[PDB]
Amino acid sequence: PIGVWSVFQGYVTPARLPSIQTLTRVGAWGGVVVVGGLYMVQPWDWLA
Amino acid sequence: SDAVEVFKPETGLTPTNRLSMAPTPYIKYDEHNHKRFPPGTEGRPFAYFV
Amino acid sequence: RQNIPLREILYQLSPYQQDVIRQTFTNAPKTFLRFFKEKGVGLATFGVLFFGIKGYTEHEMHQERLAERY
Amino acid sequence: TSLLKQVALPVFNSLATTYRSVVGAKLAKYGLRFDDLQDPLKDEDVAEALRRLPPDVVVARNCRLRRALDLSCKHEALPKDLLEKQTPELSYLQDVLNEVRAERRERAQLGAPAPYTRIYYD
Amino acid sequence: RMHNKIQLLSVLNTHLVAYPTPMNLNYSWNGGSLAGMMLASQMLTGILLAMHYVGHVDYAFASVQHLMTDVPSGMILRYAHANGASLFFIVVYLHVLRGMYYGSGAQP
Amino acid sequence: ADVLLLTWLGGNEITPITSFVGQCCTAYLFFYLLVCQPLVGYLETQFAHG
Amino acid sequence: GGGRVEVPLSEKLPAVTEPPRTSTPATKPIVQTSSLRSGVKVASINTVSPISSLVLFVEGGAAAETPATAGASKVLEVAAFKATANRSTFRLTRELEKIGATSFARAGRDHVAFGVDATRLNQLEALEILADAVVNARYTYWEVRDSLDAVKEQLAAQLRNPLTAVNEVLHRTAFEGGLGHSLVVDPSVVDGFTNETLKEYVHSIMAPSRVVLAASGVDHAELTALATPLLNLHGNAHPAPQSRYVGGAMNIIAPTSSLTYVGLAFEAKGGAGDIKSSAAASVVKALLDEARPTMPYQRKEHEVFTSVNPFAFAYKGTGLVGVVASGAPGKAGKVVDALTAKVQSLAKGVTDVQLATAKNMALGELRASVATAPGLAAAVGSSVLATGKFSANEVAAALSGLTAADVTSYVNAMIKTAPTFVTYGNLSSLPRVDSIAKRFA
Amino acid sequence: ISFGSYFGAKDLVGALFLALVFSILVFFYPDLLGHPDNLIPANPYSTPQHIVPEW
Amino acid sequence: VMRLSEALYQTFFKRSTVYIPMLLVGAYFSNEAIDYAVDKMWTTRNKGKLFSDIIAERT
Amino acid sequence: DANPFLRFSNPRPSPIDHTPLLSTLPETRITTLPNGLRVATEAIPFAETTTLGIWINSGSRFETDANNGVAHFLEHILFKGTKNRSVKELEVEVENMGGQLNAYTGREQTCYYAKVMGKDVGKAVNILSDILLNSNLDARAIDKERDVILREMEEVNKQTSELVFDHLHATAFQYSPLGRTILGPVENIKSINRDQLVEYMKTHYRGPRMVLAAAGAVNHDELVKLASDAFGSVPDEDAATSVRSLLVKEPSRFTGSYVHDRFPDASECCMAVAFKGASWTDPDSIPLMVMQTMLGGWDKNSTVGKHSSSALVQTVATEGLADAFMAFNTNYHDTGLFGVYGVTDRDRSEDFAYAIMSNLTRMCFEVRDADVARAKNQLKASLMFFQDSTHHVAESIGRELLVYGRRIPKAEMFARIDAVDANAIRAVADRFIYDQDMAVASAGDVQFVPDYNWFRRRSYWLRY
Ligand code: HEM
Ligand code: HEM
Ligand SMILES: COC1=C(OC)C(=O)C(C/C=C(\C)CC/C=C(\C)CC/C=C(\C)CC/C=C(/C)CCC=C(C)C)=C(C)C1=O
Ligand SMILES: [Zn+2]
Repeated sequence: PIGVWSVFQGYVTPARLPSIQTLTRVGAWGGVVVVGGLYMVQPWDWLA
Repeated sequence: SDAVEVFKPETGLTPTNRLSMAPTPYIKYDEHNHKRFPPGTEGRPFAYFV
Repeated sequence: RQNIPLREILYQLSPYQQDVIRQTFTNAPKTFLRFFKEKGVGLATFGVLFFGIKGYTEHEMHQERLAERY
Repeated sequence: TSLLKQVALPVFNSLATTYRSVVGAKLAKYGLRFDDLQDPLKDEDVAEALRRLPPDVVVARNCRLRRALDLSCKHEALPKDLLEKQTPELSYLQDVLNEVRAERRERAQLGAPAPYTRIYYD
Repeated sequence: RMHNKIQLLSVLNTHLVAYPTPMNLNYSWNGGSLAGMMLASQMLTGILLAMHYVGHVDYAFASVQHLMTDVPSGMILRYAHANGASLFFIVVYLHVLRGMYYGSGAQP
Repeated sequence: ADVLLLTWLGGNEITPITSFVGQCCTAYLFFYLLVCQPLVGYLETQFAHG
Repeated sequence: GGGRVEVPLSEKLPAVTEPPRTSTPATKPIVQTSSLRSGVKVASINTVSPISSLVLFVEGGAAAETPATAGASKVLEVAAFKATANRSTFRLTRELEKIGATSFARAGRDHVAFGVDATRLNQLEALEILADAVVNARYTYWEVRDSLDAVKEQLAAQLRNPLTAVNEVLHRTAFEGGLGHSLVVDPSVVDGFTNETLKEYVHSIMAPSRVVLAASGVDHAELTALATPLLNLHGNAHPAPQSRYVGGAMNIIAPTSSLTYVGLAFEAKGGAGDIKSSAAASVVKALLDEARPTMPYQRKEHEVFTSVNPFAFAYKGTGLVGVVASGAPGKAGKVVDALTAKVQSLAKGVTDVQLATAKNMALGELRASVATAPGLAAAVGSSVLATGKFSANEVAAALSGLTAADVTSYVNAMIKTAPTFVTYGNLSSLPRVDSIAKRFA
Repeated sequence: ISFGSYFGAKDLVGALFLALVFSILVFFYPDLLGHPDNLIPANPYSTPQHIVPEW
Repeated sequence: VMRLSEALYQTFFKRSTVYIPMLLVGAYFSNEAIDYAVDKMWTTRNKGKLFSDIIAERT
Repeated sequence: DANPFLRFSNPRPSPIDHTPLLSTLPETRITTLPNGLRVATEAIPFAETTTLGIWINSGSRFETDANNGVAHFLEHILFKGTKNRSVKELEVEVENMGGQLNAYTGREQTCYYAKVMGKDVGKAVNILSDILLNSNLDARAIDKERDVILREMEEVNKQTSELVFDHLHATAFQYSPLGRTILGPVENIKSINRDQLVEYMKTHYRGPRMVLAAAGAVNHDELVKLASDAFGSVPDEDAATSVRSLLVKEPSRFTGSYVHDRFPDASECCMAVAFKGASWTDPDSIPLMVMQTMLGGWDKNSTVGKHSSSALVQTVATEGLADAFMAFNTNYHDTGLFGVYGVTDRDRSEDFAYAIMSNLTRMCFEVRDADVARAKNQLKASLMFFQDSTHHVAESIGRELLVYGRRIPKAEMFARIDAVDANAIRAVADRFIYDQDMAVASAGDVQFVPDYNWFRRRSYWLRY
C-alpha cells in the first residue's frame, strides 16, 4: 500500500506534491552528473 | 518548574552551583591547542576556501 | 516479541503417545482428491493454454515447411 | 460514457455480489470474516483503525485468526454444525476504517500528513 | 543461559533456533533453504573444480577433459557443478513464482 | 503458461508463426505485469472490502 | 526584497488611515436579555473592545453527578471541542487555529461552561464552532479512551495543592446533596470510565431551560437572529439534588505533608440570589485577608500562621464563606485558637478604617473580574444561570452602601450558626473535637 | 512456533527430494540438459547451425 | 581575522549543485599545473639523455 | 450537510482584512515635559480600572562588573519604606486604593506600576513618585534582604527555564554587557550597600530615559499636571551619557558556542537552541514575529496537538519528543535571539534536537502560502488580545516609547504585518539561519545531548 494504492485512495493531492522550487532544486542535479561525466571522460571539443 | 525538585542539586557554594545560579559571560576556554578569535567575529569562515 | 490479547485453552499430547505414520495410508486418496479439487481449475487452465498454443504453433510450423516443399 | 457507466453500475453490483458470495463460501470454511483479511503490517490505516476498537472485539478477532491458522495447519475445515453458523460478511472494522481513510483524505487536501506511521520492528 | 554470554551464540540462537515462524507454512515455503543449499553446493563444487581448470585458450578444453577422465571423482564434480546450475535455477524460479502467487513482496 | 511458452519458443528456429506467437507472449507478459496486477487487484479490493 | 523602512521611521504613503474614527456611544452599554422559542435564554452586553467572547453555560457540574458517572465533569473539560456530527476533530482544530481563536471547557460545582474567544470580525465563526461543538458532539470511544490518561495526570497534579483537597473535604462536610459531591475526584475514580458514562452524564445535564448563551461585544438582535436555528434544543430536565447546609467536622490524613492545614467555614444565607448577603460575605472575605500581597517582596510575619486564604462561594440558594489557614505541624491547636480569635474579634466589631479597606478590596476584585471580555462574558453567563439577570451595578451599590453595624450584625448571625471544620496533614497535635466547635457558642 | 525444532526436519525432507533429483541427474542423465555442440572445441571461423543458450 | 567574502560565498558556496562543477574545473586546472611542473623539472634535469633529444639532434 | 451548522466556517486558511477593527481603537497622546520625561495615556471609553507606571530604559546591561545585581536588589529595597511614608503607612495607603504595586527588572528595561481603579489615579501617581524619588534605602533592610537572597542562592532556588536562558545569554553574548544575569553573582550580593544603590539610581533614572504610561480610565491633561507636580524634579541627562552613547561604547557581540549544566540524578532535560536574531529597530523583526508564530508552541496538557497547523508542533506531539516546547523571539537594542526552547528527557533529547534543527532549516527552502496566511492571522489576533487588557496596553506604550522612539499606530502595524509573504520568510530565514553559527544551552540530564559539531552540521543541507 505504498505506490498505486496511495493514488487510488486520493492521498496524492495538489498539496503534498513537491513544489516548483523543490523540483528545480532536484532538477539542478542534472547538470552535475553531465559535468561529472564530461570531467571523467574528457571528450574535448566533441560537440559536433 | 523549580530546579530543586527537578535537577535536585546539592546545597552549598560549590564551583558548579555558583555557575548554575549565575553564569559568567567571561568564559575561558583552553588555548594550549587553539587560540580563539576575538569574540563576536562575523563573516563566513575562511576554512571553506581552504 | 508482541503481546497478543487472546482467551483460549490449548491441549497438547506427547509425541510418544501417538502413532507417527499410520493415518497417511488412510487419508492418502482423500488428500489426492482434495488437492485436485482445490487446484483443478488453475492446472487445467495452464495445461489447456500451454498445450493448445504449442500445438497450434507446431501445426503451423509443419504447414510452413510443407508450403516451401518441392 | 456516463450513460454506459450507469448501465455498468448494476453490472458492478452483480459482479461484487457474485465475488463476495464465492469468497465468503471459501472464507466460512476457516471461520474467517471479510474484515479478518486486513493486515496491520500491510496497511497502516488498518493498523490505526484496529487501535480504535474495544478490546473484546480485538480478542474475538485474534481468536478467529488463531482458529483459522490451526485449521490451515491441520488441513481441515470446520465441522458442519459449526460451519452453518458462520457469517463472513458481518462487519466490525468497516466503519472505523472508513472514518480513518476519510480523515487521511481530509488531511491530505490541506497538506498535512497522516498522524501515524508504518509499523517498524527493529 | 549459555547462549546469553557469547554474542555469536546469541545471534545464532535468535535467528536459527528460537525464531518464531507461522505454524501453517506448507512445502512451498522450502524454496529459500533449497536455494541456499544449491548456492553452497555450487560454491563447493566450483572451488574444487578450480584446482584442475586452466583458464587459457588451447588449455581449457584439455583441462576439462583431464578433469573428467584423470582426476579421482572429477567426473562427479564436473557433472554435479553443471547440473547444479540447472537445479539452482529451478529452485530459484519456483521461489519467485511462489512470491508472485502470494504477493509476498508487498508492504512491509 | 505464458512464461513456459516463452521458454519453449527460445529453443526453436526463427519462423513467421513463431515470431508472431513470441510477440503475443511478450505483449501478454507486459500486460499481466503492468495492467492486471494493479487494476485487477484494485477491483478485487473494491469487491471484497468496498 | 521585503520592506526595509526601519520601525523608528514612519511607514511610507502605503500606510493609510482610510477607516475613520467611529463615534463613541453616548452611555455605558447595558445588558440585554431574552429567550429563544426553544427556551434557551440569551443575554449579551456590548463593549468597545475588539474581542468578542461567547460562552455557553449548562447546569451540571459535580452537583449533577451520580456514583456511576463520577468524575464526568473533569472528563468533559478535556473531551470537549472534538469530533461532531458535522466536523472532525482535525477540522474543528484547524478552524479554531485559522482565525486565532481559543476554546475552553470549565466545570464548576453546579455548572459546566464552554467558551470560544475571538476577535470582533470572526464572531459568526466562533458562535457556529461553539454551538456545533456543544450541541452535536459525538464523544467517540477512542478519543475518550485516549483522553483519560491526561485527565488522570491533571487531577493528580491538581490534588498536589493541599488547598484544593481542603476545599473538596470542606464542601463535602458543609453540605448534603448536590453541593457535597467531589469535583476534583481521585484519579482512580475515573479508571473504569468510558464514553457511555460521559454520554449518560451529558444526556442528564442537557435541557433547554438549563442552558444560557452569554456574549460580550456582540449585538443582541443579530445574536438572537443567528442563534435561533443553532440552539434549538430538546431534552428532559434530570432531577437536581438540592443541597442543604448542615455543618460538622472531619479530618484528612496526609503522610508527607510538611505543613498542617485547618479550614473554618460558615454558611452565607441566601446564596447568590441575595445581593446584600453576597456583598456582606465578600466584605467578610476581605476583612479576613490578613496577608494580601499588595507589594513585591514584602514580608508580613505572623506568630503562628504560614498562609491565610479566605473565600466566599455563592451557589444557588446557599453559600459558604470561610477561611483556610496553614501552620506548623506542632502548632495546629495554636492555628485553631488564632482562627477562632480572629472570627471572634470580627464579631466584636469592625473599626471604620478596616471597613473602608475591605470595601475597597471587594470593589477592586469585582471590577477587575469583569475588566476583560472573557471575564465579563463569564460573569454575565454565571449570573444569568444562577439568578436570571446580571446585577454588577447593584452589587457595587450594595458593596458601597454597607455600614459597619450591618457587617457586625452579619458576623454575629454567622457565629451563631453551626460551623464547618476540616484539618489536613500528618496530624500529630490536635485539640479534641467537642472543644473545637465550642468557642463560637 | 520455533524455527529450529519444527522447520529443520521439514527442510530436511525437501532437501532429500532435491538430493534424489540431483543424484538422478548426475549419475543417469548427465548430458540431458546440455547441448552436444559444447563438446566440440571452439572455432571462431565456423559457426553452428543453431545457437541457443542453456534452458 | 581573515574571513571569506559574503558575495563570493553567495555565488560559489551556498549550493552544492554550483559548488561541484566549480570543484571539477579547479581539479582539472590543478592537475594540469602539477603535470606541467613535474614534466618541466624532469625534462630540464635530464636534458640530452632522452630519446627525443637524440631525434631532434639528428634533424 | 447541516444547513445552519456548516455555513460561515471552513478549514482553508485565507488572509483576513483587519481594517474595520481600526475604527474604534483608541488614540495615544504623548506630552514631553521640560525634564525630558514623556507622559503617554490611552483612554478606553468605559473602563473602570487603570494601569499606570514608570518605564525606564535601564537594567542589568548598563551596570558594571562591580555592581552587577544592583537593579534587581532595588526592587527588594524600594518597597520597604520611604522618607515620607513608613512600611505600614505605604501598606495601608495601597490597600485603601484597592490595587497592587508591581515591578519587573529586565536586562534593558525596568517598570514599576500600579493596577488601581479609576478614582485612584492621583494617589497612585503620588505613591509611585514617593517610592521612586524619596526612598529610605535603609541599611537594616539591605541586611534583611541580603541573607534571604544568599539562602536562595545557596539552595539553587531557580526556575529551570530561567536557568537555561541565563546560560544561553551568558554563552551567546560572551564579553558583552548582555551576557550578565539580572540577579548578579554571589560576591556582589555579599558586598552590597546603600551607596551603590544611590549611585545607580542617580546615574540612570533620568528624564529622557523614563516614560509615565497610563491606560484605562485616565485623562491626559490631569495626568500631565500630576506628573509635572510629582515627577518634575528628576534630573535631566547629559548628552555625553545618553543611552545611545552607552550602546556605542559597549556593543553586543554574538559568539557561536555551547554549554551544558549536567546534574547527576536529574529527571528532565531542558534545552534551548538560538540563532543571532534581529534588534528592535531592524525591519526584519516583523518577519521574525511571523516565523515565531509559524513555529508556535505546545505542551502535553493539550490533546489536539496532532491536528496543529504547525509542522514542528505536529511532529513533537505525534512522536512524543518533548513534554513542552516554545519558540521564542527576543529583541534587544542592538541584537536579538531567535530559536526554540523545550523540555524533554535524556532518551528523546537527540530526536527533539533533530526536529528543531530540521524545522528551522526547512523555512529557508520550502514555505507554503497557507502557513504564512495562517500565521499572519494568528499574530494579528494575538495583537488584538493584548488590546483587551489595560495592563498590556500600558506595557506596550512604555515599551514602544522606550525602544522604538515613538508610538507605532495600529494601522501601520497591520500594514507592516500584511506586507510579509512567503518570499520574505524565505529571505529572512536565509539571512538569519542558513549556514550560520548558533548558541546551544542545556541543563539537567544532558549526557545524550549532541555536541556542537552535530548542531553546526545541521544548519545547512548538502542535497540542494
Ligand atoms: C540464491 C537465491 C535466494 C535465496 C538463498 C533465498 C532465500 C530465502 C529464504 C531462506 C527465505 C525464507 C524461506 C522461504 O520463504 O523460502 C526467502 C523468502 C523470500 N524470498 Fe528468497 N531467496 C533467494 C532468491 C529470491 C529471489 C530471486 C526472489 C524474488 C525475485 C526472492 C524473494 C523472496 C521473498 C519475497 C520472500 C518472502 C516470502 C514470504 O515470506 O512470503 N528470493 N528467501
Ligand atoms: C565460488 C563459486 C564458483 C566457482 C569457483 C566456480 C567454478 C567454475 C569453474 C572452474 C568452471 C569451469 C570448469 C567446468 O566448466 O567444468 C565453472 C563452470 C560453470 N559454472 Fe561454476 N563456479 C562457481 C559458482 C557457480 C554458480 C553459483 C553458478 C550458477 C549460478 C555456476 C555456474 C557454472 C556453469 C553453468 C558452468 C559451466 C559448466 C559446464 O557446462 O561445464 N558456477 N565454474
Ligand atoms: C519461512 O521460514 C523459514 C524457512 O523456511 C522453513 C527457511 O528455510 C529459513 C532459512 C533456512 C536456512 C538458513 C537453512 C538453509 C541453509 C542455507 C541458507 C545455507 C546452506 C548451508 C549449508 C548446507 C552448509 C554450509 C557449510 C559451511 C561450512 C559454510 C559456512 C562457511 C564458513 C563457516 C567459513 C528461514 C530463515 C525461515 O525463516
Ligand atoms: Zn534578581
